[PDB]
Amino acid sequence: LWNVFQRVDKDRSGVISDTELQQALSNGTWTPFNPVTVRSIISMFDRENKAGVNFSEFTGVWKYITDWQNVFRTYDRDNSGMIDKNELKQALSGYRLSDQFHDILIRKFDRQGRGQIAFDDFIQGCIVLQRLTDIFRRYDTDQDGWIQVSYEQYLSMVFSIV
Amino acid sequence: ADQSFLWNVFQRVDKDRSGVISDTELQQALSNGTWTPFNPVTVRSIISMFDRENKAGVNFSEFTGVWKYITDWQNVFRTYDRDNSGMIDKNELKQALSGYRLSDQFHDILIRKFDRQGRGQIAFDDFIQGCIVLQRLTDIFRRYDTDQDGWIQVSYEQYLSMVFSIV
Ligand SMILES: [Ca+2]
Ligand SMILES: [Ca+2]
Ligand SMILES: [Ca+2]
Ligand SMILES: [Ca+2]
Ligand SMILES: [Ca+2]
Ligand SMILES: [Ca+2]
Repeated sequence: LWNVFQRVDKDRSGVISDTELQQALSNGTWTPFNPVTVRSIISMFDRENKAGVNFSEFTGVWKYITDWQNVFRTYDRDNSGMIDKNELKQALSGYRLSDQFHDILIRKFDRQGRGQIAFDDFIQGCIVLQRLTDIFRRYDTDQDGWIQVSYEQYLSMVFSIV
Repeated sequence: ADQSFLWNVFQRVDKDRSGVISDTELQQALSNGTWTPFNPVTVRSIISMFDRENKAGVNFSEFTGVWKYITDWQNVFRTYDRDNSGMIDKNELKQALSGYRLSDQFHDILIRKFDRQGRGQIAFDDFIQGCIVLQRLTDIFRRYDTDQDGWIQVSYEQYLSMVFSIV
């Protein structure tokens, strides 16, 4: 791990920045790992609001990304290195989502634009879905799948998301 | 033709002379009456509204849209800042946002949400920000509130679609 951390710390400054974390990562493509995802992950582990991670926080970041990669690999059952619609259907089977909705999700998080989902966009869409579903559940106390909300509640709800 | 004096404004802002005003260039050119830099999120949104090339920036031809847009906001802002103190308070905010028919206390929620100076008033950049977000969120709400009683009822998947429209 130590050895891995120094390698990522390009300028040897003892703190891994966004840029540095991004260049250590591959989305399986010719494009950069999504800088929005790099930053969500860093702010999860950085406790001194400094847009960076030191070694002990980096052990947390690295475990987390490697665990996501394990998930990605588990469901990419043709080893194509992209999650296609039916693989996503497997991956999200615990959400009880319709076929039509998986297309919407792909449209939304697929940055490559070919109707498949790369590792970075996989992480992004999974975390967004998860955050949103939890916020939804705060309203759906009777777990019937429907909510009824006033204009003011709705706004506050969006203010709580983003 | 066309416009000589806007060109000067453009070059001052375009410090690197790349021919494109970036996010940071625009932010450094803009003032909020404060020592904290102009809301970077507000800057990015304005750039996104006028950029037709997806280059994270605006060229001269788009910048005349930017100049007009920011200037129009200055006028709306100076209009509701009735005492010309350079911040908008609850009382002023209530006047600005009449047409929304928002409850009294919701105004405090808006102030907390968007005032980054933490004094209970809203500077010019944070004012644009909340108004942009309010109008955008409201149009999305109106789409779902076909009858306009102020209520929506959505499924989980509809809820997710609606949030995807916004985020
Ligand atoms: Ca470093
Ligand atoms: Ca696959
Ligand atoms: Ca319910
Ligand atoms: Ca420039
Ligand atoms: Ca005032
Ligand atoms: Ca309604």
